Amino acid sequence: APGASIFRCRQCGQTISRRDWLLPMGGDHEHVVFNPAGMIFRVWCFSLAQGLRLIGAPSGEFSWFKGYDWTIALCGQCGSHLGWHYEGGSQPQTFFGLIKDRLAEGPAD
Ligand SMILES: O=C1CC[C@H](N2C(=O)c3ccccc3C2=O)C(=O)N1
Ligand SMILES: [Zn+2]
Repeated sequence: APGASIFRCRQCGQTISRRDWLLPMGGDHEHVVFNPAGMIFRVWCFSLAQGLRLIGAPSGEFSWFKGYDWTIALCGQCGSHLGWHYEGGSQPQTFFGLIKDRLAEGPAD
């Protein structure tokens, strides 16, 4: 009965990812970053995620991960901004960077 298994959207409970899918990018699954608006994010990298809606076309502007282009990832259920999907890079080609404090962690479904 693990209690730290699944990540859900904090606002609505949509299933988003899993602890098993944490991805250590450059040696750490956690990356502390800031955007041009000065917002600090504690980003957890995941190999896979679900329940999101990726919005727009990819952009390389201000990417926190060298070689990757990003798209905003919203909760597909409630529209909460949960992070970004990264693509266009290498090893892996793609991954998700999700904002840790916008997820709730809990037992499996
Ligand atoms: O890797 C990334 C993801 C996108 C993120 N980003 C933002 O969070 C943001 C907010 C407002 C204007 C422009 C941006 C932007 O590039 C960012 O700065 N780097
Ligand atoms: Zn949600």
